[PDB]
Amino acid sequence: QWALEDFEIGRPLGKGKFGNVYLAREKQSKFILALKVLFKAQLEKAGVEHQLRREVEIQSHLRHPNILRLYGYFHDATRVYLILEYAPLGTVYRELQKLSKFDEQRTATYITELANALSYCHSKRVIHRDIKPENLLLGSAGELKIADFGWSVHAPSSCGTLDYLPPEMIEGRMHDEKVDLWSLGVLCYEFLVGKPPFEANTYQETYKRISRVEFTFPDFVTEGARDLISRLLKHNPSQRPMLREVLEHPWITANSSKP
Ligand SMILES: Nc1ncnc2c1ncn2[C@@H]1O[C@H](COP(=O)(O)OP(=O)(O)OP(=O)(O)O)[C@@H](O)[C@H]1O
Ligand SMILES: O=C(O)c1cc(-c2cccc(Br)c2)nc2c(F)cccc12
Repeated sequence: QWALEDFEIGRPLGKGKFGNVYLAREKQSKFILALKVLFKAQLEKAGVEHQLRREVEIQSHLRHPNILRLYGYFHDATRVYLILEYAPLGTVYRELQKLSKFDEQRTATYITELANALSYCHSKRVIHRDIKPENLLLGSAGELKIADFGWSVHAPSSCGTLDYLPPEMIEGRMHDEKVDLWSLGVLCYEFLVGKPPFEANTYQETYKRISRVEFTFPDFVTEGARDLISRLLKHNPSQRPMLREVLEHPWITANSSKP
């Protein structure tokens, strides 16, 4: 109930792992959307339909102002197309490259929007597992929008850089919704410092650093922030807080700018 000839394709938006996202317009409605294209050949040669069908199921059923809408799907000869909500202000990844690092206000606000969207996901027993600045998009009012549900799955459960992954995931162990709170602390740190707390020149060093929880705050990180990052970056996934605790944290409530 969809076809490529219903869309007027435009400019590339970003590059994915299995194909590019293009700015596009539905001819009949003049609707602006993003078309994520994936090549059947590459997903095959990797064996990830798997997730692609999981991404589509999970994403089409989520309705939240801080989660990216998936309007549909369709396919052809060698391509698989996803019709997504277009995020006009790009990624949190590009904004951090421009600004180098974010102020406590911008960070707390993004951490608030993340927690909201995450509560919603966890309330449907859905774990994102791929929370990275390359997957955090910005809508026309600068609001965060969680995207890329390729690696998401239902809680509990058992490719790229290891930076945002909790020790239980890197160690192949069993994992639940607490995985998304480790990511939230890695993001909070990265937003303030400009780099993730466990970055290394090798996948190998990063693994040691994550498993040991080897992180140090530079001087400009306030006690308020130090507290929450240390609270979320706990090796024991039971020792991590709930999103309700995050949303109510003094540093969060004090610096977050509510709507
Ligand atoms: N709706 C959108 N609006 C604007 N830019 C987008 C949109 N969707 C994706 N992008 C850009 O395109 C790139 C690819 O996005 P995405 O993460 O969905 O692909 P991917 O990483 O291949 O997903 P997966 O993790 O399932 O492989 C991102 O860097 C993002 O900046
Ligand atoms: O064997 C195929 O034709 C094939 C189909 C699809 C597909 C169909 C409907 C919805 C979605 Br999401 C995907 N995907 C493929 C793929 F990812 C790789 C190789 C073949 C297919």
